[PDB]
Formats: sequence, structure tokens, C-alpha cells
Amino acid sequence: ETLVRPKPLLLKLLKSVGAQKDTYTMKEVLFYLGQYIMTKRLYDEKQQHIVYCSNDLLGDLFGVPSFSVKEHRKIYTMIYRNLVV
Amino acid sequence: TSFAEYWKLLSC
Repeated sequence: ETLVRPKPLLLKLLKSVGAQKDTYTMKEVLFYLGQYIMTKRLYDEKQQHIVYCSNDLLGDLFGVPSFSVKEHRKIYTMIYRNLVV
Repeated sequence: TSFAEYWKLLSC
């Protein structure tokens, strides 16, 4: 059901917090990614849709110091740039 | 609103 292939920085990200494989569903990459953040306490404690990726792997792949979960389209766009679909 | 839910809004 089209499985996707993370590119090397996102696969590294995914592996770091458990993941075992090279190919995934979108669901799966989204659960592992959400896991990575919450796990890396990259989220802002008072307005927790904000995420910081300065001096982190996450900014290496997204190219920005921070971002807002609300920005659904912008965030999907960045994830896809990191997948062969 | 939790990060959890905002991200659960992002998927869904």
C-alpha cells in the first residue's frame, strides 16, 4: 500500500528511537517522528505545538531553528522532501 | 492543548 523509504538523515532519526527497518508506511514514520520529538524533549513546555531543532538532527533535515505542529501543510511538505514515496 | 493532540491533528 505504497511504502516509503526515508532518506538518510530521516532514517537515522527514525532508527535512533527504536525503528528496525528501511521502508514504512506514513503512519509509521509519523508515529516514530512524534516519538523522537517528545522523547528528545524538543517541544516547548508552555506552548507545545512549537518545536526547536537548532543544534539537532531534526533541523539538519528541516532546515529551520523551530516550527509549529499547527502548520500541517508546511510540515508534511518537509517530511515528504525526506522520503522516496 | 497537548503536543500529542496537535500532532494527532497533523495526522488524522
